[PDB]
Amino acid sequence: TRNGRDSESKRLGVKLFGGQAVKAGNILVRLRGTKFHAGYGVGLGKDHTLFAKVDGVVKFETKGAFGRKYVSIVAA
Amino acid sequence: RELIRLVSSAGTGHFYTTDKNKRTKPEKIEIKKYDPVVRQHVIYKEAKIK
Amino acid sequence: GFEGGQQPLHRRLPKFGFVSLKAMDRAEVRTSELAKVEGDVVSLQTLKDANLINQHVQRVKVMLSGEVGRAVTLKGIAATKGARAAIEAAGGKFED
Amino acid sequence: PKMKTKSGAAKRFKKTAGGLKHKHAFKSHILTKMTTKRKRQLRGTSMLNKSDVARVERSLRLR
RNA sequence: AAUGGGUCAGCGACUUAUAUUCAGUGGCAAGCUUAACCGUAUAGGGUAGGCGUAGCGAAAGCGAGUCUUAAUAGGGCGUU
RNA sequence: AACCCACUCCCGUUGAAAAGGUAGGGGAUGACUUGUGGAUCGGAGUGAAAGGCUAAUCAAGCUCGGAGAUAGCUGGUUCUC
RNA sequence: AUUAAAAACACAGCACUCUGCAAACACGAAAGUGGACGUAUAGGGUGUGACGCCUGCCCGGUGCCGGAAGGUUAAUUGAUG
RNA sequence: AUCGCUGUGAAGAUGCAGUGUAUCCGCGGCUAGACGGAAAGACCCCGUGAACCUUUACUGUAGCUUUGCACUGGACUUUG
RNA sequence: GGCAUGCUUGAGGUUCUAACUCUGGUCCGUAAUCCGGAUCGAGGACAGUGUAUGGUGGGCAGUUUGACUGGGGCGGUCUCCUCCUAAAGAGUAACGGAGGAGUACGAAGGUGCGCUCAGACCGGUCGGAAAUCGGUCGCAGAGUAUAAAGGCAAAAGCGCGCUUGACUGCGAGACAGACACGUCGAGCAGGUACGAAAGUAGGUCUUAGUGAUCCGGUGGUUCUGUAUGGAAGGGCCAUCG
Repeated sequence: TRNGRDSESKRLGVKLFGGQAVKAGNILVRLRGTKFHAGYGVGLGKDHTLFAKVDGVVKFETKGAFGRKYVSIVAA
Repeated sequence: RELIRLVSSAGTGHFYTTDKNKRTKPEKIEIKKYDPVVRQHVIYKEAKIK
Repeated sequence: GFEGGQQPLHRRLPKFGFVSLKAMDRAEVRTSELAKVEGDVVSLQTLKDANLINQHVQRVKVMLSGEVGRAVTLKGIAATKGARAAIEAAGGKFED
Repeated sequence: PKMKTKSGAAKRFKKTAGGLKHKHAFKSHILTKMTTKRKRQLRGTSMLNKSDVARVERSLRLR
């Protein structure tokens, strides 16, 4: 019945938007279960964190079947 | 889940530490694990942390 | 130290070691200083005759921090590898 | 000597030429819950960052 | 229509000591500086001691490196 | 009646009075009233008990020290651009 | 004492309980002193409060009194490892 | 150099706005206002304030009590 | 089995007198109800006192007795996770609206190989809407250890075979962030799982499942080790309360 109780608001979402230069370890998307999928040179960590495996710029392409949003890094 | 100790079958005194549900799996654990003091994989077989 | 009432840093982090009583009488004298003693010898009492090292020091190591200048003799005094090289290069010698 | 360093601060913060060293919390007495990756990364002796320096070396009587 | 003061004239509140840090300003400079004390005594002497010339490590120790490490790999701190 | 007390009203409240006056009231041979001298004193006395009293002071007198206690509180902080 | 004189306190009477005397008890680091130059019809504590009629039930809690002797249990002992 | 009203306003105005009244100054009275005067609100809150009382709060202590070892001995008997 | 006794010791009872006690008598100091001394008496190794120790002990003492709060008291709530409020990046308050957690798991982990769920339908000789299947339509609505949200075909769902990577040392670089904490992680070295091999594997679909320091305990250790050789204690590393 009685009612308080929130939690500490985990700061999720898109870091490193769609034209930005990335280094080879940077967190792309903090994610709660794959909104965005792992593209060309990006990694998919344990808690579905997208991180960069190479350098370049972020792409954010909507590719393929299943309508999936991909974060990929184009070496440019 | 009371915690146990898994000591190395090799001659060292190296131990990995974990839990176990005693009232469902009471027999001891003989899992092959990596010992750093000899630097090979050996069986670990122990309980009784005290 | 007081942080308003939370646990301050000097009570929240652990204590980490001991001080050696072995090293209260320890000393180091670098190679820039060995030309400053008189008498073409670097001894413990000779390093105390100049003010290069305190009284109540007993162990001196010589390390390499410059140029030795002269050809001095180091009795009873340890030296590092590069410092023994640079002392014996410019005419020095070494006994005990 | 007419300034007393806090003795609990001297046991916690050894001074080097790189700053003031300290050890980490959480590596005591609850070490099965933690992964090895957490116990590996609290093991060393870290530096003391900017927000803490003025307070610690005011406690360690150096300001 | 909150406090304070009837008014005047006197008085009445960031000091001092000792340790230290930063700035400014001087002296000496890989060195600088003395404390007690001595002194026909603000001189001169007294360099014991303090800080600097090297760091790393909890330490032994080793040292332009050192610690961790199985590692001459990585990494931390350091080095005209 | 003296004496001792203090129930009521009114006055007085900057009083004649830091607890009274005037009218009335209670006891008045007793568990009475009183002089003089003495005893008990500060977590300590004495109390037919009310936290009463202990020098106009009392849920711990007064004075002097620790002492310039302490105050995250209040008040104040003095010439000029 | 100085806003409460009362239904409050006290009281004779009552009951409980303690105390065999160097008393229980009180004040006293103690000596001592009060109780008391008294002695159970005395003395302390407690509650009730003349008188008249009375004063019911409960011994689980807690206290107080007595009881075996079983478990527990302190210093001190100091076997053995 | 101290009016009334209606507003306004730290929100109940002699002092603000607008507007009415009102020659200057006493004396005797009366108290409706000057949130009148008297007491750094007693109620309420707050202070990591205090005091004193309570207890089956915590921690102790006086006193009372148990045993050991001293002061403290011999002699017998029961007994391990 | 023990016969007997002494060389002893430990607990009781009774007795004795000599310690001790007497707020008993009588002398004496002395002209003294004090106090000593002598003696008689009585108790008696008890009493009592010192020290150690258990018990009792508001008789007395020093304290404590939380905060938030539409004033305070009462109730409720304090840490952590999920959604809304939250204004389409983060963040964002209320005694605002809703729910959860203080764990499970040695397989519910790893890997290789394989496979899709659920639902209507129509089928009556115990179940009759229903179990077991044969799936035509199907058309993610199933499942996921657990709340909610977000995700799942390379399924992250499901089955089987092997198995320990629920490794050690680290760690480029980021996310978060006052600090202490926290989150993700390519790669490198050493050894291993599976797989023919590319490769995957540093736990679990993801985010809760927790707790600083100081004290102690335990196992190592290259370190220290108060004259020296050792120990004691300390230090570091791992771990427990």
